Amino acid sequence: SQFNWFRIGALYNTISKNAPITDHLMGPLSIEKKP
Amino acid sequence: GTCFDADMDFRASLKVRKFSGNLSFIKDTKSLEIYILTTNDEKARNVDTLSGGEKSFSQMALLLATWKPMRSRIIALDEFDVFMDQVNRKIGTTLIVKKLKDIARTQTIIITPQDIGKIADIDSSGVSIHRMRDP
Amino acid sequence: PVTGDATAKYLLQYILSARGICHENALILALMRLETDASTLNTEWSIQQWVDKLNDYINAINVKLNLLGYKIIRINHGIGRNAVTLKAKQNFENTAIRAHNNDYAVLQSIVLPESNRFFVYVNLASTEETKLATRFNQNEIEFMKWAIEQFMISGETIVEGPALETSIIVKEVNRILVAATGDSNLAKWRKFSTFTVGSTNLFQFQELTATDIEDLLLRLCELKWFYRTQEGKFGIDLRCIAELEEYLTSMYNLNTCQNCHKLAIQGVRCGNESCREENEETGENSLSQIWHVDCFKHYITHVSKNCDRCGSSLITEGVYVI
Amino acid sequence: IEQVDDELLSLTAQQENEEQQQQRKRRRHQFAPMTLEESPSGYIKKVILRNFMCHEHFELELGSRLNFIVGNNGSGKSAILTAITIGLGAKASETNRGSSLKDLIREGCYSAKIILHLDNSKYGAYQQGIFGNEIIVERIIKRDGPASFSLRSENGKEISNKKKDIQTVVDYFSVPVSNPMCFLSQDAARSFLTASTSQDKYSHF
Amino acid sequence: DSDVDLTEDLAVAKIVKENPVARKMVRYILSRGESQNSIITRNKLQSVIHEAAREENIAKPSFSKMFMDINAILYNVYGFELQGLPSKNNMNAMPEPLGHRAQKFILLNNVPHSKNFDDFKILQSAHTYEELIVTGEYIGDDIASGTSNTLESKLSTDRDLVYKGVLSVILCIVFFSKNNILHQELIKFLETFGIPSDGSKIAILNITIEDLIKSLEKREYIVRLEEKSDTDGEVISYRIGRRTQAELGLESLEKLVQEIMGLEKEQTKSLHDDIIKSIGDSYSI
Amino acid sequence: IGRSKKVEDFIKNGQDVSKIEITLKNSPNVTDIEYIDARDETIKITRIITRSKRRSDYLINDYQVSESVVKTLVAQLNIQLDNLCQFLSQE
Amino acid sequence: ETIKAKLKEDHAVLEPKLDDIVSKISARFARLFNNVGSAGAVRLEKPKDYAEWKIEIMVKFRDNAPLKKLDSHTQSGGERAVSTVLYMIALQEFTSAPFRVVDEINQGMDSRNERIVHKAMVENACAENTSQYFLITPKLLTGLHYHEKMRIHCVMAGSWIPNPSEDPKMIHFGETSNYSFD
Repeated sequence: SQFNWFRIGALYNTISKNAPITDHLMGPLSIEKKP
Repeated sequence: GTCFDADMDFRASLKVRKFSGNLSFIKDTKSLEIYILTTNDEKARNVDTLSGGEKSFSQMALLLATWKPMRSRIIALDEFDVFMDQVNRKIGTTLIVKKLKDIARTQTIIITPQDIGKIADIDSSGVSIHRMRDP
Repeated sequence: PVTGDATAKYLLQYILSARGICHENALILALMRLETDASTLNTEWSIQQWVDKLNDYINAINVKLNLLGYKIIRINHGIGRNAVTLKAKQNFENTAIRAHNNDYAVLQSIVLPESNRFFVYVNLASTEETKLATRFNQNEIEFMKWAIEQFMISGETIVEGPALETSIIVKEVNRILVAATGDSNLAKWRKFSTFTVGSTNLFQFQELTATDIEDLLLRLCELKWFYRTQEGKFGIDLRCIAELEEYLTSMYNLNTCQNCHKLAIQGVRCGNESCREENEETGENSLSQIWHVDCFKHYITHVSKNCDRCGSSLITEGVYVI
Repeated sequence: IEQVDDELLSLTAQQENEEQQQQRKRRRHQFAPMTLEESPSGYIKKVILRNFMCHEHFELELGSRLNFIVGNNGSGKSAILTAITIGLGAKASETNRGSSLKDLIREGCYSAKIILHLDNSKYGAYQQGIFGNEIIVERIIKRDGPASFSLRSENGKEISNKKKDIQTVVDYFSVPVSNPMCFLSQDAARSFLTASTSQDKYSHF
Repeated sequence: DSDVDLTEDLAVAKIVKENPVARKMVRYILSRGESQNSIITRNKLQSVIHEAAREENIAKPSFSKMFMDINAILYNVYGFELQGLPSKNNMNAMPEPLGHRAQKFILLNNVPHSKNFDDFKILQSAHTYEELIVTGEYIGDDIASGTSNTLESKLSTDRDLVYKGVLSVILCIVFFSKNNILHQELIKFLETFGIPSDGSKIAILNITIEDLIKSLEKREYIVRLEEKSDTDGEVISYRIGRRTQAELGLESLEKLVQEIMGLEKEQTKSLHDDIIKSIGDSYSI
Repeated sequence: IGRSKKVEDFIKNGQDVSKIEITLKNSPNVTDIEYIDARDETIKITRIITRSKRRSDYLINDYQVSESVVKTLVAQLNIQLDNLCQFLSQE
Repeated sequence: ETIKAKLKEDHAVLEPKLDDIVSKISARFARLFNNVGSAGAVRLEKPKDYAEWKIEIMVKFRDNAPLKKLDSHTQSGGERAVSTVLYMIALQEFTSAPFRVVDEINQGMDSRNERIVHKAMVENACAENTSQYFLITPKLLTGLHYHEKMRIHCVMAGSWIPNPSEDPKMIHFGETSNYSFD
């Protein structure tokens, strides 16, 4: 725990890899019972 | 004996809404679980997996099914109109009337501010409404 | 899809990458850095039109999401004015360049000293047939439901003493009170609200052990769903109430603020003892008459300073909600 | 540990007293053949409340099976339930209606009277030869002096003035006045009907 | 060309209105390929399409048309696009992507990167990291501060960034080691960073190194080629999966490595050739 | 092998002799071998069952030997028949 | 004193070897039971008396079944068979036997435990220089997994198929590499 493990992680997944990132909220938590 | 009477009365109470359910008493979890099967589904879901009206009706039926095992000559109760909203409240009052007007061993005094005479289910005999003239 | 579409996509991706909720100043800075490479340099501009050029793009994304099945809600945080705007020396953009909050200003000098509303990416679908899980199983869902229930139950306090825990909210409340009028005698009432408070009760879960509870709670805190105060009490953040707008109103009987419809989580709530009627079970303003911090500031500085709930003196008001 | 032995001996003596009390009880039902549909005796025909809480001397003829008092809230709606619980005999703390029995008395009057008319004409009556077709239960609450009783009959002949006769009559009629669920107040009903956790339902049941 | 964008948006809205099942399929793809950041299989696509069609009682559209509609909706709303993947047996034994006849797909962004927005993101991450683990500490129940990253930061879950950094380090090790790296020497090289090799769980992630490598292999980040022998014993060789090949291109890898060693922009020449030499036989292109 | 003995089952009904041949790799670490050199890589073991003759006669690279030689070879290959770890049967 | 010194010396010589052996066999047990999704280790409990040392096997394949010694009556047949087969497999690389023989093993165990033990066998066969097992499948199982390394052999005969002796290419049963050159 001495080196920047976030700055490299910030360069990745943002500058390169063009990877979509989504929160994906806990929607199935509130599932309607459809009575 | 008490749990058997409560279970049977709860089963007979749920038939008013065309439901079919049961009570389960668990000592491992020290909890009472209500299972209700309504018209739409084919599996008895947990009572918490329902709507507000169904849960309120189940709670009222549980109240009656808890009064049942203890044979009481006289039973008295205060208002319940604030715990049930619109149509469910009418159905709950109907359940109270239907389940309590039949039994002769138990005399019930229900004190409510809501006018029962507005409910169409007043023509049934054995129900006494004493509306206070003085407000 | 040359310039405007790329900027809209970048703004939406930045909103999503921040786990839905993101600060509005960060969005403004991102829009500035996207527009400075879009059409010339845009050096001669004003923030009064920058906010509109952000809002119109936000609405353009929002209508597309709505026709797709999503929405971005500009829900205002419970804490407002400069208390939430300060953050850590405003926006971040020393032997080395590692801690420079006031440096790297956009263009010559651009700064937003006021910011209260947060943009949150939410899903309007209720049943959600398509999605059944994200990264968790049913045990974690049950633990989350139990934590939500405990947070809802803890809202009501019996008496409370003059502990006067002063970390964030009560300082802003006192500032608003002294701005309205200078009393400094009995503004700090001995009534407290614990709407978002739990330390040991969450640890009493049966299915999951203490280590699993700690790991799940830490993961949720890192995901910005449950936040901790300075004392160390867990509670629901703005993200949870922004997403579950219907879960906290249908299953649980809650009231809205002075606005048309909004979820109140913190602010001022006294209610004295005669609540509106008696409600299902809990009382003390459990049916209506709740305010935010910014809403309280707006109401107290305008006409009808006294509470409209059948009359309430300011002496008994000032209840702190944590 | 001698305290454990003392506790054991005390519990044993309590069990001995309880078994003697059980041995003392006899049969109280004679099985009059007679004739089902008709209600048994013991129900309250009428309650009259003279200078009790808010309203003045008031008559109310309760029905045999189901009663729906539509006294509006804030007009002594809960007065009837409090009066019935007090007259039939119950602990003040269990009722939780009023700070003290003194406050139940109407302001400006030193005494209040609660009179109940239990029915004995129908079957299951408790000493129908002595009490007749009705049993009258009147309780007097006075600011000065102890609360008075009489278990008078229709003719006004005060059969008793004690309280043990109250308990004997009530137990024969099987009226659980000691159980705070048979006579549900507003707060108790709210607590029961709003139960959510299965543990809360189990506890209340 | 504002009118062109407006009419394209109107056409996309008409398409999504005409095919309700397309919206649900897009939502399901955005859920699966992003929540678990895994590779979507072709076989499950037909099953979910058939199930959605039966639920909506709508005749099943052509798979190519559904794929085109999904790609158009993603590009018009989220800016994403689905690219096909080749088969792993081709490498063991300019190509236009399959798109419609590929057995696997993954969500990929298709917008050129800027020069300051990424700098802003990395600077914010560095600013938050200076106080995240200051004096060898951690946030959460360990300390009394929960909202350490202000109201909201770019750190996401405080572990996804570490996961991506470790993934980038592993990819750099595999890419530059002549496209052939052994497990033991890879562990030894990773030990230089500070990751324990005694089985103890790594910090922040709280996941053992072996489990992390297994997860990376499962997510198609690396390929466990097994050229096991006898004289020496079992041999674990790490390769580059097709997902990594699709995510990281030549220009993308050059841009990523430009800031790795901090070389000046004037000396950008003579580096792409070295990157190509280091990559060797890794890309099917 | 922990099972019932039925020699006649192996022999084809009508045929006098039933023959099994098994070939294994050979290494210079096993002694008492016939016709096969240490550097050789082939060990051929043949078992024949016949009704008329009742004896234990095996073949090593097609050379008749007593069962003792093949048994000690099996012992020197670190493989065991009686031990239940190397061989697993229903019993 | 001399007796206790000799006992301590003997115990000191004996302890590390069996300790490392037990650790290795427990690690092999865990790596073979990982596919089952269960945790188990072959522990050697060592009381003060040396003869009272016993072997404990940790079982997790069934959540209902508590951690206990292997036994047929309490546990299901298929899970027990899978556990003992994996225990046999663990003690193979250490042994110098060229191969191991298992009979009446692929016969169905619930079609689920048998599936997972076939998966374990596939994983073991993935490693090179492994022992050859002569597998027996009295009962056919639907959807059997066939690894590329292993090859299936069939001995069944068909009415339309000519006699094996008269047909030159029918002498080989369940073999495909024979037809191809080299």
